[PDB]
Amino acid sequence: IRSENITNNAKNILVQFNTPVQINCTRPNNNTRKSIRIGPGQAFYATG
Amino acid sequence: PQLQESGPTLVEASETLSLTCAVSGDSTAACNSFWGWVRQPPGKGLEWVGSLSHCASYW
Amino acid sequence: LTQPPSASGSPGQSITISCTGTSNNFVSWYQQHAGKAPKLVIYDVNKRPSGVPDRFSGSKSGNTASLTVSGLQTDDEAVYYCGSLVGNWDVIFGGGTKLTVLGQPKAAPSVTLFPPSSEELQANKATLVCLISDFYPGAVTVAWKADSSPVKAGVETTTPSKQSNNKYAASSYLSLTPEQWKSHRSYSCQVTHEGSTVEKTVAP
Ligand SMILES: *[C@@H]1O[C@H](CO)[C@@H](O[C@@H]2O[C@H](CO)[C@@H](O[C@@H]3O[C@H](CO[C@H]4O[C@H](CO[C@H]5O[C@H](CO)[C@@H](O)[C@H](O)[C@@H]5O)[C@@H](O)[C@H](O[C@H]5O[C@H](CO)[C@@H](O)[C@H](O)[C@@H]5O)[C@@H]4O)[C@@H](O)[C@H](O[C@H]4O[C@H](CO)[C@@H](O)[C@H](O)[C@@H]4O[C@H]4O[C@H](CO)[C@@H](O)[C@H](O)[C@@H]4O[C@H]4O[C@H](CO)[C@@H](O)[C@H](O)[C@@H]4O)[C@@H]3O)[C@H](O)[C@H]2NC(C)=O)[C@H](O)[C@H]1NC(C)=O
Ligand SMILES: *[C@@H]1O[C@H](CO)[C@@H](O[C@@H]2O[C@H](CO)[C@@H](O[C@@H]3O[C@H](CO[C@H]4O[C@H](CO[C@H]5O[C@H](CO)[C@@H](O)[C@H](O)[C@@H]5O)[C@@H](O)[C@H](O[C@H]5O[C@H](CO)[C@@H](O)[C@H](O)[C@@H]5O)[C@@H]4O)[C@@H](O)[C@H](O[C@H]4O[C@H](CO)[C@@H](O)[C@H](O)[C@@H]4O[C@H]4O[C@H](CO)[C@@H](O)[C@H](O)[C@@H]4O)[C@@H]3O)[C@H](O)[C@H]2NC(C)=O)[C@H](O)[C@H]1NC(C)=O
Repeated sequence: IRSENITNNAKNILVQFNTPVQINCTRPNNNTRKSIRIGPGQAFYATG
Repeated sequence: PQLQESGPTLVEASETLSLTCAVSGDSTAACNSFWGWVRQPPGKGLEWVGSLSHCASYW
Repeated sequence: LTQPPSASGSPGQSITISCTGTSNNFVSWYQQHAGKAPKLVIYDVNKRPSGVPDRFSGSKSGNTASLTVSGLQTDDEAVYYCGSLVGNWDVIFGGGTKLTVLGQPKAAPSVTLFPPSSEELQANKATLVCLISDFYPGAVTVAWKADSSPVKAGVETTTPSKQSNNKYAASSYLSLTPEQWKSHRSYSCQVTHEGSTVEKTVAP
């Protein structure tokens, strides 16, 4: 348990874990890239 | 869009029946529809066989 | 899914065929002409596909799904199957409803029953054939009986076919052993046409 000033509630409290916690973050949307052409030479990737 | 069936019209019992469909005018890669078979016994009702698709998910 | 066996109507009239066992809205109906491939006439209940007349309309009330064809015509004569998604991804089909828009006039069937021959019994085989013809509509169910109790075994019935006189005809084949043929005196063949039945009997 780590904090700059503990009794002070204005200071954040940094915590360091012993065992790692498994976390899953996914994007349950299967997408496609438009890759529209806004030239000359430049190409923007739109969300299809 | 046209579907053309091809294969042996006469097969012996206990053997392996193989049939192949040739699609025309559309891609099997398309995620809009599934592809499979439906068999209709002579003078009988329609029976569903099965279908699949490569368009998958994360698991 | 339970689909009514038959359905009839005159040109211009409206026919409504039902289907049950559908708890979901995935219900769909198909039209299959004899000697041809099935074609989807409706999907997602009421919704119509491309090149399909407005007179075809799907409907579902409670557990019952219904198709309605108004303004009947010659090309509407075919077998109509219904189907729907169930549970997770499986799909099933009904027995189908045969709708006929054939021309007049209606007529009682005609049954001719032939007992096995003398040469056939010598081959240790016994087969009785019911010949049904000259009936309207073209859908008929056939039943067999040995003495009084019915016969559930050896029954082969095929879909009727139109004749040169435009009257439908069908034949049911009963194949059994010569032992049960000689034991039971009379064999009855029941032919049910539009409620009314026509019966024939043969004994050696
Ligand atoms: C999310 O959605 C997307 C769609 O938006 C889904 O993406 C689809 O995923 C499926 C499944 O993987 C892909 O099918 C694979 O196809 C490849 C070939 O892909 C190339 O060709 C495709 C067809 O191009 C043709 O048609 C188009 C359209 O008409 C036309 O324009 C073109 O000119 C051409 O005529 C292209 O579509 C495809 O483009 C894709 O990729 C591009 C980048 O490459 C990208 O820019 C595009 O935008 C597009 O996304 C590409 O050019 C097949 O090779 C592959 O088959 C292998 O893989 C599958 C699993 O993926 C496996 O089941 C198969 O069995 C097979 O695996 C065997 O073969 C491999 C070699 O071929 C080998 O390496 C394997 O080890 C394995 O071999 C072993 O097993 C076999 C038996 O299985 C055995 O015989 C061997 O000896 C050995 O033991 C796939 O079928 C789609 O292409 C893809 N895209 C689309 C648009 O559908 C995605 O799935 C969804 N889900 C997720 C989670 O993302
Ligand atoms: C990290 O965080 C921590 C906390 O998270 C921070 O700690 C905080 O530190 C500050 C210091 O800057 C503290 O404030 C200071 O508190 C002291 C002590 O006050 C207490 O005790 C007093 C006396 O107690 C004894 O006496 C009684 C009576 O007999 C007994 O019953 C007791 O048991 C004791 O024996 C008492 O008077 C105090 O009460 C008063 O104050 C509180 C707090 O405000 C009120 O609630 C009360 O109602 C009451 O009013 C208290 O209980 C004080 O002495 C300090 O005052 C100096 O500073 C003032 C400015 O803030 C200034 O105005 C005053 O005049 C006074 O200055 C005097 O003293 C200087 C030094 O000698 C002289 O130079 C000067 O000239 C003048 O003479 C001050 O208020 C916080 O309390 C403390 N936080 C907590 C929660 O306690 C820390 O700062 C952080 N650090 C870092 C680096 O981040």
